[PDB]
Amino acid sequence: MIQGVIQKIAGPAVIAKGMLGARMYDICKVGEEGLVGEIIRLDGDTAFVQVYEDTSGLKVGEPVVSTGLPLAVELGPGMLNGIYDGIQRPLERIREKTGIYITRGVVVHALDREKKWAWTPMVKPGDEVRGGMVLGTVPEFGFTHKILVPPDVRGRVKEVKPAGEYTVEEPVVVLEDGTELKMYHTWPVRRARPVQRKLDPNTPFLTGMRILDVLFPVAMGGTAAIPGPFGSGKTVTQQSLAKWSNADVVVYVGCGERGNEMTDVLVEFPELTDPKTGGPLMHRTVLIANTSNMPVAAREASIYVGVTIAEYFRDQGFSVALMADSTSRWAEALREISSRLEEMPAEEGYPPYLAARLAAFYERAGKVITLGGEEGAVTIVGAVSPPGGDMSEPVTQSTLRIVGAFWRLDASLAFRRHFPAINWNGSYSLFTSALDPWYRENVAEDYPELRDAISELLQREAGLQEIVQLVGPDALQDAERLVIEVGRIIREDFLQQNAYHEVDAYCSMKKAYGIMKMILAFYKEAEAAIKRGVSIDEILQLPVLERIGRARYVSEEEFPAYFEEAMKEIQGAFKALA
Amino acid sequence: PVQRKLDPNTPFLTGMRILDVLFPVAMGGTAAIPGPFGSGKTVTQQSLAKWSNADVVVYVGCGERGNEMTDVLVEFPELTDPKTGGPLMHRTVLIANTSNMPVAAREASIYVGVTIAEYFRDQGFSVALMADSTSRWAEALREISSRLEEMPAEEGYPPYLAARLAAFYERAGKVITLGGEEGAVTIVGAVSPPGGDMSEPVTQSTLRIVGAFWRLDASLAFRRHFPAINWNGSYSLFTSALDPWYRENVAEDYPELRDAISELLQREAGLQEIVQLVGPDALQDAERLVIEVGRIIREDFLQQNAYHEVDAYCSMKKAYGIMKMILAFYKEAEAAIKRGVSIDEILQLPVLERIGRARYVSEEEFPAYFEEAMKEIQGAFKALA
Amino acid sequence: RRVNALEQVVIPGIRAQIRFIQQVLEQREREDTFRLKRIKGKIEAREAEEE
Amino acid sequence: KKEYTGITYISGPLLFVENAKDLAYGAIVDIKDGTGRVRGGQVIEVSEEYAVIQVFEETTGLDLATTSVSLVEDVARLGVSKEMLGRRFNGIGKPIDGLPPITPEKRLPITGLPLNPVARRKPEQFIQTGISTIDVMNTLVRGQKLPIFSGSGLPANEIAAQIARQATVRPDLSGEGEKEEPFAVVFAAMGITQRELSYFIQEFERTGALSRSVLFLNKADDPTIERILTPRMALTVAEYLAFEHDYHVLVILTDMTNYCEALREIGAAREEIPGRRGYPGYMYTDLATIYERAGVVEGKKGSVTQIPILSMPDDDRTHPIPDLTGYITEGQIQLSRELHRKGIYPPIDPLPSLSRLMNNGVGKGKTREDHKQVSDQLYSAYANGVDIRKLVAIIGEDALTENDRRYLQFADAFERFFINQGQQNRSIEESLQIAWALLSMLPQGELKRISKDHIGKYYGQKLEEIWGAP
Amino acid sequence: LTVAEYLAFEHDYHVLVILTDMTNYCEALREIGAAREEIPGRRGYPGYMYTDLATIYERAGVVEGKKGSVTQIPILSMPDDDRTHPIPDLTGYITEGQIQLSRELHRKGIYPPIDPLPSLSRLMNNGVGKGKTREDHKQVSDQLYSAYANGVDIRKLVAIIGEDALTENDRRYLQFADAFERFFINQGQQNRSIEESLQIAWALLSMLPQGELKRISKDHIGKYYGQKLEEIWG
Amino acid sequence: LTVAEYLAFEHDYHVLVILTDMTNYCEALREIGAAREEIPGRRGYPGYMYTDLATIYERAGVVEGKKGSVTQIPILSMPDDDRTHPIPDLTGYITEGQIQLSRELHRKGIYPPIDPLP
Ligand SMILES: Nc1ncnc2c1ncn2[C@@H]1O[C@H](COP(=O)(O)OP(=O)(O)OP(=O)(O)O)[C@@H](O)[C@H]1O
Ligand SMILES: Nc1ncnc2c1ncn2[C@@H]1O[C@H](COP(=O)(O)OP(=O)(O)O)[C@@H](O)[C@H]1O
Ligand SMILES: [Mg+2]
Ligand SMILES: [Mg+2]
Repeated sequence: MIQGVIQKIAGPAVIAKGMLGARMYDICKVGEEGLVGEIIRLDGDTAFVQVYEDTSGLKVGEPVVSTGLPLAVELGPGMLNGIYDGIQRPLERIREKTGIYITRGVVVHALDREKKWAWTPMVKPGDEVRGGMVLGTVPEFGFTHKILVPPDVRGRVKEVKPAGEYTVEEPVVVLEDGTELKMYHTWPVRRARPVQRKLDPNTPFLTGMRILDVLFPVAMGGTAAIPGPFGSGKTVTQQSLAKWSNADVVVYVGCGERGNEMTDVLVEFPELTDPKTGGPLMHRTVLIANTSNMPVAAREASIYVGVTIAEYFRDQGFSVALMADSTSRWAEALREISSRLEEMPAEEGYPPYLAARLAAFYERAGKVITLGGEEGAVTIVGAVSPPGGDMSEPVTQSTLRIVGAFWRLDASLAFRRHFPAINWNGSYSLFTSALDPWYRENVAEDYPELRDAISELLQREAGLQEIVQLVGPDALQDAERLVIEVGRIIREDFLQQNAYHEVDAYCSMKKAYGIMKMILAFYKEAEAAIKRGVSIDEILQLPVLERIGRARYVSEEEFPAYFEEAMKEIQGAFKALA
Repeated sequence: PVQRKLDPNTPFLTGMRILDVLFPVAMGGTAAIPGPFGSGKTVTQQSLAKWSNADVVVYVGCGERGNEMTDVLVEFPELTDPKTGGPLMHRTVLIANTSNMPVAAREASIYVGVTIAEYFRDQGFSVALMADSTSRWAEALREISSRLEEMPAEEGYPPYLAARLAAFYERAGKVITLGGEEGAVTIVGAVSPPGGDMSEPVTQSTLRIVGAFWRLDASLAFRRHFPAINWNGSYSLFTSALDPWYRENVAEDYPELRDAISELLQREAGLQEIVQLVGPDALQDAERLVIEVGRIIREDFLQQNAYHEVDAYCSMKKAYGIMKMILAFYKEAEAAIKRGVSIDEILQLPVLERIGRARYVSEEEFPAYFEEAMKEIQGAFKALA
Repeated sequence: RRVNALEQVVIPGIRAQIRFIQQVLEQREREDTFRLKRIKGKIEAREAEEE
Repeated sequence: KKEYTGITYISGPLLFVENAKDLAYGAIVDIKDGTGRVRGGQVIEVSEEYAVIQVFEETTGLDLATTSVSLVEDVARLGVSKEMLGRRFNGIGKPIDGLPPITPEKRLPITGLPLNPVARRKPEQFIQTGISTIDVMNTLVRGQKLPIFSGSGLPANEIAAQIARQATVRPDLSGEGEKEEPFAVVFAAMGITQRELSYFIQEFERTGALSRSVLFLNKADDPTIERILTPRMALTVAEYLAFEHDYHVLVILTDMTNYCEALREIGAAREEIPGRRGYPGYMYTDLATIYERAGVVEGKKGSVTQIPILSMPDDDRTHPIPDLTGYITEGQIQLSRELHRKGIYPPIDPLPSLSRLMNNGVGKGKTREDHKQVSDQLYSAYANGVDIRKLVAIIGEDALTENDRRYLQFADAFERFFINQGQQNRSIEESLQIAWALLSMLPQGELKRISKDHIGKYYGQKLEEIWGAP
Repeated sequence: LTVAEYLAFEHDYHVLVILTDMTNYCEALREIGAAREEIPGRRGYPGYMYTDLATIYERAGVVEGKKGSVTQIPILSMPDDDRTHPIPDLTGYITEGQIQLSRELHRKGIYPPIDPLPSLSRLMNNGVGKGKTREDHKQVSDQLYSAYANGVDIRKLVAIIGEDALTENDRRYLQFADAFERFFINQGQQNRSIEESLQIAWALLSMLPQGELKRISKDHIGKYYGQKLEEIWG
Repeated sequence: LTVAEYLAFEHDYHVLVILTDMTNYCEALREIGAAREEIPGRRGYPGYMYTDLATIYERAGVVEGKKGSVTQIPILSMPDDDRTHPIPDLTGYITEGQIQLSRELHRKGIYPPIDPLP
């Protein structure tokens, strides 16, 4: 590739000469130390590169070498159980050779070039292959890893490596035109991978949490945002979704978090366990980690590497969930990069194209039919931290227009220690009607009407909050006190789920349906018994209320017996007390 | 060059009650006085030149009116030196560079003035340096920088503006001279922000290096409540170091009285949030008393007339006596409230006029007036109820 | 009556003024950035391409 | 060694030298003129034809005929040793105490290599600062960055001096008995005046705290690039001592607003377009390379703790300097002007102050077991009392209930005794004793945040035994 | 101003100079400033506008040993009735006071609509006092200002709490302000002398209690207090 | 609009044109202009936005002697209840009316929430 020398150094910008033939946005190696850089200019024989690392100590005359490719990632076996930075460098292998500091100019490989993998072919010589097909399988933890021809390659095969142990560097399939296929291939992070067809959302994404699954559901392949003031509970909720959801592969992105919180999430995760198999949780997750003192170019590319990896695991047919820590810091990094380039800020300090980048990030999520004929889906959950509290912050305003679900958190409900702190008066979801045909054909025919009754009862109680503010709740009417107590029971025994608690952090669908059915039955029978006119004040202290709270902690396998017990207790109380 | 800098331990007596009592400045310290036009930055500096105890006063007219320099030339030969008995002009040096004079000479006037003030320091004197406007110096620097075609700061100023102000203010201080004597230079610089905006770069540059800060208010100047010092936005960092001198030279309990006055002002400032909400008539008597005492303090102690025959100059013991009278009245009224006496008849006592006109009493007549008013305070409240 | 008047009248009136002042100050900063860019471009041209 | 005499342009803080391609970017040079006076400078742009040098101090007296530029080092480096404890430096390594210069064990670059995120570990131990409002409610943990937000006229310097004079570790409260552990304080000041310099020297020398401290003091009339270089040398020394000699260091950065303003001036001098509010666009990155050098490292026995101090321009928490610090640091301590005007020192406000790593350093086996619940109960009771104290001004004390009057008295007693401690040095046991003595004013049963077992063991002690010496 | 200075200091004339609109002069200056790419001030005006205005205003005054004089009455329009605009600000930083007109007084039919609170005259103390106009001028002015400020403050309170909750003390100041704006400021085209103006001022101060005149010495109160306003107007 | 004009004025059709979101069009216009380094406008939008919007909205209408017609119903989303934002403001100066949706009527369940007063 083209090689040139330096003729100007001014901060992070380096002007090289002799670089005729270099392409825009390529990755260059600058200086004898070998610092990475990106070309953004072309003018005659000279090109302007922008160095990621510190340029102190460089001298005029040091060579510049181009790699000929833009920013890309290595996709292949060995990405699970790994920790990477914003530009896919393994943090564990760097520590082995260097120490507790990250010396600049270090060279490492994303995929371990010296680990043997078991190879099992699935094609024979003489076959015709096209981009996206499957040729070969590799075991990897509890998964089987499929070897894919790159989407831009078509040809005819006459070479098959027989079943044996090989590294990812060894060719396995050689085409008629001389193309050699390996176990890994590169892909630029800012170009979306092709698909056959994009499908409609018709299956729910089971978060395992009662309120998020019932009141504000998100489908498989949807997008959700969870904003709120600092100290609300975003991180624990995202970790709970990572632990208990039905997604096969989980990708976590750290876009510049604080060092101590990054240490917290780096220490906590290896101690977790996979609920599906009982093994370590890290065997199915991929971690992208950045701190505040990393180079600013590595912070901007953090969300693109994660989404490219998620799209790679989508093409193999799995279901992928992509959790992203606060994108406000990613937008701050983008603003700093734009200020480096003098981009005439528009909104507050942000570049005018912030919404385009946010849309390009969120549009990759969906349920598609892959080029190999299989079906895969990607779900994206992102966090926002508006500093002013109000949702008029420009990043929040740009995010609100391209998301389907919106799980707003509130700090005041955290002060009452009611967790999760979901504001049910501000949150909304647009996926309910599409998920309704799935609900009635699988869960229960009466599920949507029961859910609407629960939501209507929650809405009625919010309309009485003015009268409670003037006069005490005891002076209110018996029916109004009834609906207030029903709302309180619904909140404290249906919307509560403690995440630090060991058995309060998960809830299935059948348990929630049974709890809603019991609550509606109790409400209707108590409403009739009030007009019955017997023991109207002692209705609030019936022994059935113990059975309502007991269903929160009953096991799923023991759930039908306790459901029958609670229903027949409701019958024996309301029918035959008086 | 000098031999050794010294810590400040002697107050710089300006003759104004609020500055000398609530926001003191030491002999070797620096102060800043910002405010909009028509607030009183020049009358304060001229009163400081007239009445302070500095041996030599240097006045720098950087970019101001010529009438303000003609007044000094005409009036000062007639006044009398407070500590020598001679003419007042025999101790004053004037550097005049008016607004219609050439622009480039505004910086040179400031440097010449500070060099002369440093020269008189080396002879053992205590010199006071008044800078009439440091914003005109920054404006001259902006005007010159437009010809050089540099890339400017936030408001068009050159980037090195904050270094010049720092290198100018750090020339003050109490030193041991190369001849073994003791001298001191104190600097009081006035700042004229455009439109009264305190977020101006000059004001924020000055705010980080000065030991005292006397913010002025346009609203108080509109209602002719001079000196119009904003008590909420003013501070002084020399309060703690000057306490041993006050105990020895004024009274043993003067800091306690000053702290009580500041505490009363803070309490009055706290209650004014409720008066704007529900009016003054919704408060209890214990809070109406605080409101009225704060009003009495503001109208009697803080207010000062610079053109009056007697009110222009006020010694330390006179301010101590006035503060003692106000606190004695407050302590009488606070106990009289607990006896069921309503406030609306306490304010009608004739001793209110006695306190309110102690300003205009002459310095030599004050020791009798104070002792009569103190007995009147005691006699007024025992027969109240 | 006083609570309702304060809740429905004064607070949005102050909030709108705050928003208006914020927009004006931000527009002034956006205006001066353009002049800084222009004078930097003028500095680059005359100090590097004259002879 | 080699000198360059091809000066072609001098204007303000910049000078151009031709045929100087041998110089490396960011190098330090010495400028010599006809009179023999030597100044300093930094190379900020290298080209094929000329190099650009920004000059320390002023450029008075230079001419194109006799000025020469010579090289010192290609990289700004500092020589460090364990002999620096008890010394003072001017921000660029030059001693100002009159003592002979040090001998270096090593020479290290002042720029900071980032810590590997997989090499860090979780903070677990706390630092006793001797201040009740910090030790009890806003606990400082070994490895935390806890900035202090102060006003314009508030005594931040006195609080910093008191913390540096009183800070210590408590091995006897941890584990089976722990072990002897060294401790040191690294003090860095930026843009201070002569009064602050004299006050700091007098405070540090009068009580023996200098024997365990290193001071990097930079005056206001000093060159601005020394202010930029000032905190990085202090952090280099702190990292060297902590991660090579197993020290527990505490780093105090006296003023960060001066650092940000000097950074703005330096950026404006090099023709860079400003960012959001006139400040440079890379200010978030620049502040991150300073704060994130603190922490604790897995496998190493030392630690670094940071207490930045910054002044809000108009008590404005939406200003960029306090705004960007909140995205990198863990909590804040906010001083109160109302408490300062009422005669209370230190005027630390308990309500807006917060520490995020507090829950990991308290409990059983570290400090005392009742710490967190006592802190929560104090917070809630003070929050009730401050609102009742303003309701009293409308409705009077006669219309109150009895428990509201209990809260009203508790708030005044809190402000009188717990916060206003003066120049005293309080251990954690004494602070907990006073905290329980204040809570005994409230009747048992209103303490909803505290378990019955702790109430049955610590409630009921009279305040009269501390009333004789508050 | 060249002609005015020549006439004043070469032939002992007393010259009055009137400038119709300095806003137009500032706009004409801004055109050349923007054409020459100068560094702007606060709102696009050139940074040297303070110096340029200083060379115009500072040519008035009197000269020792000469009988001539120059007096300047510039007229300028605050654009959005704004006192913080660069032109009024830089004008007030140079001149020796200002007379500010009020639109609120104009909407009530009062002529001339001079608002006394933002108005200022720096050279007032030189020309008033004993032996020049009268011995009670300055104290009367101070008392009028202090009473009118309280009247405006009580006006700002009656719009919040209603006038039915007022005491008599606040009502007296409210009535004083209401009568002041109608009788003192509103004069039409008549030519009041100084004695008539002082008579009206002392008549207005008689509405207030005698003991509330803190800024007036008791001799002047004993000499002039007690005049009734109905003897002059009605 | 080119297709609609052709159909209406060369085949006598009655064509109704709906533009789904003009806020995205204005944002895309701001992104293009800001990269060409020209002076911005009221909120960073280019100063020629009125002319560019007028070249779109003014293509509707009827023509004498022809049976065809073109009708436009653009839909735009305000950032707030801010009627003074540059996009709805400059839309108001060119178009011949407006239909404003009400959040209060939507909050209490009225559909469609058209507010008759603005
Ligand atoms: N202490 C005081 N006592 C009496 N009158 C005062 C006092 N301070 C100010 N004044 C009055 O207020 C006027 C303020 O004019 P001054 O020359 O002090 O203005 P300034 O605020 O310094 O403005 P600038 O120099 O920017 O024009 C004085 O002329 C005088 O009439
Ligand atoms: N489900 C939950 N169970 C218990 N505590 C919770 C839960 N959700 C939130 N919290 C509390 O909310 C606080 C905020 O947590 P975290 O997400 O780490 O910070 P932030 O919300 O600012 O990102 C935590 O202290 C945690 O105790
Ligand atoms: Mg978080
Ligand atoms: Mg003046």
